Amino acid sequence: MFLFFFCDLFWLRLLLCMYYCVWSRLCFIVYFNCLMLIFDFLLFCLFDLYLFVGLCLFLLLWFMLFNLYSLILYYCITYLNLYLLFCIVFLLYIAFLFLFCFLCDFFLFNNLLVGDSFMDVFFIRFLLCFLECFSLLCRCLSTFLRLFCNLLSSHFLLLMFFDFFYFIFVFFFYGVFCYWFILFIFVFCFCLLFYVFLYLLDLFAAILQLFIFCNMILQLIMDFLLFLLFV
Amino acid sequence: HDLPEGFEFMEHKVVNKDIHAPHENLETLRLTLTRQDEFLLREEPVKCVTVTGTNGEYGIYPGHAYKIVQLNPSPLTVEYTDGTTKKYFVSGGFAHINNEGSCDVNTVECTLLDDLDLAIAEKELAAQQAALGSAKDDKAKSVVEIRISVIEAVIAALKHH
Amino acid sequence: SNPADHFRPNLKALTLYAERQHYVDRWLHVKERWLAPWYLPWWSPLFQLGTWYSQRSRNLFLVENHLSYRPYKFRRNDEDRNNPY
Amino acid sequence: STVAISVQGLHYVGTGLAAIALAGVGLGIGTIFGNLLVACARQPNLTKMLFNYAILGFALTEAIGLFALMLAFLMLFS
Amino acid sequence: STVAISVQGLHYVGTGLAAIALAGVGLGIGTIFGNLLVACARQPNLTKMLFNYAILGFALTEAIGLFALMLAFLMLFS
Amino acid sequence: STVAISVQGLHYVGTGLAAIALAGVGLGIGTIFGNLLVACARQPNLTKMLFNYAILGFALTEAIGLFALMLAFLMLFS
Amino acid sequence: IALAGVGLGIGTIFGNLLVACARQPNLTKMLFNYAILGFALTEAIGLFALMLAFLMLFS
Amino acid sequence: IALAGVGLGIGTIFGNLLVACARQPNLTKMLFNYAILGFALTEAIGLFALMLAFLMLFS
Amino acid sequence: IALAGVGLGIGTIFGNLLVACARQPNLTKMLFNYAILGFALTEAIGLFALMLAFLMLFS
Amino acid sequence: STVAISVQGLHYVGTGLAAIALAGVGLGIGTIFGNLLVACARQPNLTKMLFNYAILGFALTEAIGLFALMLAFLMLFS
Amino acid sequence: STVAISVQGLHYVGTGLAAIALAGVGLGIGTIFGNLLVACARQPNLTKMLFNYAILGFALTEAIGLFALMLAFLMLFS
Amino acid sequence: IALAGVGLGIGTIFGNLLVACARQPNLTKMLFNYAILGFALTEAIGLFALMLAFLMLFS
Ligand SMILES: CCCCCCCCCCCCCCCCCC(=O)OC[C@H](COP(=O)([O-])OCC(O)COP(=O)([O-])OC[C@@H](COC(=O)CCCCCCCCCCCCCCCCC)OC(=O)CCCCCCCCCCCCCCCCC)OC(=O)CCCCCCCCCCCCCCCCC
Ligand SMILES: CCCCCCCCCCCCCCCCCC(=O)OC[C@H](COP(=O)([O-])OCC[N+](C)(C)C)OC(=O)CCCCCCCCCCCCCCCCC
Repeated sequence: MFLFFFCDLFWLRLLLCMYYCVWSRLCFIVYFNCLMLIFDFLLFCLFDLYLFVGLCLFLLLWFMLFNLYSLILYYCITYLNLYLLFCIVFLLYIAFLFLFCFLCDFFLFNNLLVGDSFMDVFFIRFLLCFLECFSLLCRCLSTFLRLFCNLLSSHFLLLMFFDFFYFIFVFFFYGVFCYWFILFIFVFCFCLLFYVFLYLLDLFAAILQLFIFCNMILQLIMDFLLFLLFV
Repeated sequence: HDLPEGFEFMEHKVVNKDIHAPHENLETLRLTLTRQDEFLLREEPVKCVTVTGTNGEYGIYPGHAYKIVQLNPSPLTVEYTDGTTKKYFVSGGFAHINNEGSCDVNTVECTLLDDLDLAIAEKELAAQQAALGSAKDDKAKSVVEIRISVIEAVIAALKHH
Repeated sequence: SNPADHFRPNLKALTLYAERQHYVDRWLHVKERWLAPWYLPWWSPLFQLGTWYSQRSRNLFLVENHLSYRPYKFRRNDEDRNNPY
Repeated sequence: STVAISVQGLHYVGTGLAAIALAGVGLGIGTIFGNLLVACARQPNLTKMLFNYAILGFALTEAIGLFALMLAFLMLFS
Repeated sequence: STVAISVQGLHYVGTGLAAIALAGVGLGIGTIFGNLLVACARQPNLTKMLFNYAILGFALTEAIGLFALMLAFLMLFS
Repeated sequence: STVAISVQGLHYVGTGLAAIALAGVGLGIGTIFGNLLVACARQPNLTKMLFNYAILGFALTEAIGLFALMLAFLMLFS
Repeated sequence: IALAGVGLGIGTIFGNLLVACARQPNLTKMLFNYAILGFALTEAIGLFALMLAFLMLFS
Repeated sequence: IALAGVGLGIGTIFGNLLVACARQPNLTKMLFNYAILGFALTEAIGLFALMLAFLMLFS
Repeated sequence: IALAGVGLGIGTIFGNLLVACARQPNLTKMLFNYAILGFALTEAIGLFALMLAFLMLFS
Repeated sequence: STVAISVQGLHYVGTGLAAIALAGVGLGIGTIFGNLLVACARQPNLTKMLFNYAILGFALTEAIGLFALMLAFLMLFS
Repeated sequence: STVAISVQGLHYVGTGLAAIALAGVGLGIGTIFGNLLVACARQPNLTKMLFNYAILGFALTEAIGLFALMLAFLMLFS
Repeated sequence: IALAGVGLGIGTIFGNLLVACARQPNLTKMLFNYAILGFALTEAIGLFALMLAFLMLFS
């Protein structure tokens, strides 16, 4: 089975071509922490810690073109599938993990064995290592699940509230001409307030979820970075 | 040319109890009540001492945990093991309580509650309240209110007993 | 149900179907055509890359001896849990 | 004998259960603001910064409540 | 056999469950005010900025309680 | 088959659940008054403004309780 | 079950009351009056739940 | 189940009583009376729940 | 389930006791007596819960 | 006699019960940010470092809710 | 008379109840990190050691969550 | 479910124990003994709940 379809970005691609045929500065970034990993001077890393910048920026652009514009009615999030997000996060996370593993430096994993020599090795430290190795994959799964569920719930709620607002506005506006107009006015004002609040909340949450999505990957990377001191 | 530090000439240091040590059952608190570099009481064994710090009132008995208290204008009580109560009044300062069984209460001024006069205190409150009404600016009002708080504390302290 | 239906792609254009057997056979024919010429010796890494993994997978499938039944991959109906056939 | 029964009214019960998740979310939000007030009185110079972090925590806490509310709508409308 | 059953009175059960969601909302609101008193007592000059934030927290907490209440009334009339 | 059943004892169950939310309200009252006393001790000069704010908190918390209580009585008599 | 929170709420008031009294013993009377006020308000909700319980018991 | 919110509330009062006593122990004789008062109110609430537990258990 | 509140309430009393004892060790004796008093009250509520359980399990 | 019954609306109940676990996750998140706000006012110079740890807890706290949310779908859609 | 009944849909309820156990785990994690932020501000020089202990506590709580999920999955399938 | 209020109560005792040891690090032994006492009492309540659980399980 082969299905041919298109993304819902063609107009946005046209706008990008129109407005970016010439250079423009960029000073505001959703996830700025991918550019500044080191904060104490004289610390440097031999690992390609800045390799994630391009992917981070592209992912931010893609997900912002999709999610933020999805607030517009009838706009479609073409990629909104659980297993597709799983594939994306699998790609990124496992790629970085295999970059660390291909290094063939087993000592890099010494920190997995949690605790000190005082703790019993078999009954405490080994169990903690098992739990942490599991927790890495759980972090990947949680990242993708969070990204999926936030959008799904937000858009479900928006659709339901919009349906209710349409119903009351269409089939109960005549009450303005009736003696119970005050109740309708109160309900209408409440609905407008709720509309504004929901839109603001969704706008903020989309950007925040993108920030967290990138921060999980950066945390994975940072967990295995070692910094040398200049002398 | 090295100079001695001014604490070298003081032979009564503070004894701290090591954290990794056994506990002792103490029935006496060694109090050191001090005013303007003058001790009214010196390493005096007492039963308990009651002090009024910013958050509230503390009743310090022997073995009280290590703590530092910022006092406020208020009475201070000392009860001896004999069963005798001595009441002072302080205008401010700090109280250092050590888990070894010592309490060093350093105050800017510490006067026995007997010395204070309620008639003088009462009429001063009326005058300061009038002064607050005529206070020029916010700062002046704040200063006047500081005096009233001390005066009312003194008046309330004496009316208690 | 209706709100759930709003989360579907909105620009579906065409759907094409093809049996696994047919396109697998065509791919095998193409691979044979490109790996047949004499100027590609059987010991070349390219030829082994092309053939060895497929041979290994097919041998693993043939050797399989499972006590359970695996329903046909391309049945007409695979949604009934109580009818593997 | 094999008997298959389909009760329609059960979707109401599942819907009400999900609403209980809001009790934790509603309480959790109040916890943040309670700390905010007790923190602003400890360091008022950062009130604007603290207010920003409080709103961030509110959205994250609120986001969970929406997850439960979605399930309520799904079952209440199916 | 295929049996379809429709239980009427279940909507009362679901509505009551949604009402429980107001327990945390009521508790959360009380928590905010309790913290407000301490902040005011420990910083008496900020009797208005803290009050505004308390109102903001109440509004957000009230909103969550209203989301559940909508389901509570909706199921009661379904 | 289509079977319609009407249970006349389930309007009691929903009523009891709506009463549970009162605990989240009643406990909220104690929290406000639990911290009011501390605030009064900390800053006795503000025994009045703190009291007024506490009354505001109690009334708002009680408002949630009465919203739940309305559902409790509606299902008791219907 | 509604009484569980009401009973707990009373304990909270009478718990903080001791701390407030110990901190400021001079204000026991005013603090005690406020504690009684809070107890009455909580008890009101307790009777509301109690009223519903009895009505559904003898109905 | 209402007893859970009563017994716990009692523990809360006593827990704060220890701290209040350990802050200023000369007021123990006064705090203890107030602590008993709180126990006398929360326990009274438990009776109401106990009453229903008995009425329905013997009717 | 009522035992959940009783068990928690007992732990709450002892939790405060450790804080109180550390603050003023000289009063451990008096605090310990009061802590036992609280336990004797919380456990009493537990007896009612157990009694109801045994009065319905064996019925 | 051997009787097999299949009740076809029970998955709603299980889904709602799993949704209830979100109350704890929401409360835990509120607790973290409440501690963050009251902790920044104490050591503002390290505000940023605390924020990173706060998000880490959210990452490790929101994930648990997903498992419960995952079970909801596995039962809501089956 | 001896009647044996086998309900196929009762495992959903058991799965949902087990999922509720995560609310405690989620709240416990929130408590761990809430204290971690406070402790770090108190003594920032020991940030790493406190972070290590917090991770240990999170792991133990997560282990309990795994046990709860194991029961949930077992009942859901079996 | 009663065990939930038991395990939490036990955690409350030990959580306060660490603070008490931190505030007064020379009084660890008395705090440790009292903490064990609280654990035993709370565990006894849990055993009572277990008793009922097994009685009904085998009934
Ligand atoms: C049998 C029926 C027919 C169908 C046969 C199909 C056979 C299938 C074989 C089996 C395949 C199995 C696997 C399938 C998997 C599919 C997966 C999938 O769909 O994923 C979604 C996914 C969606 O991606 P997306 O995010 O939407 O972006 C992809 C877009 O293409 C946009 O991405 P982009 O913008 O980034 O792309 C770069 C873009 C950059 O932007 C541009 O260049 C702008 C233009 C964009 C064009 C592409 C968009 C198409 C929009 C819709 C169609 C437009 C109108 C067509 C009108 C048709 C009228 C009938 O540039 C181009 O696209 C380069 C091409 C430009 C062509 C310009 C031609 C100019 C001609 C001028 C002639 C003048 C003559 C003058 C004579 C004068 C004489 C006097 O699709 C893909 O990623 C691509 C899937 C393709 C898979 C390979 C399929 C095989 C090749 C088939 C070719 C058929 C040609 C013959 C057709 C004849 C008419 C019927
Ligand atoms: C950084 C933050 C950005 C904030 C942006 C804030 C925008 C504020 C907009 C105010 C209201 C605008 C009303 C428009 C009405 C249009 C006509 C109409 O009928 O619409 C109805 C529609 C829907 O209204 P409705 O729901 O009442 O429709 C009823 C219709 N029936 C009954 C048939 C169902 O309006 C909208 O959807 C407007 C929502 C806007 C939400 C904000 C979207 C922001 C993200 C997109 C930004 C795009 C920028 C691109 C720039 C270029 C990039 C390279």
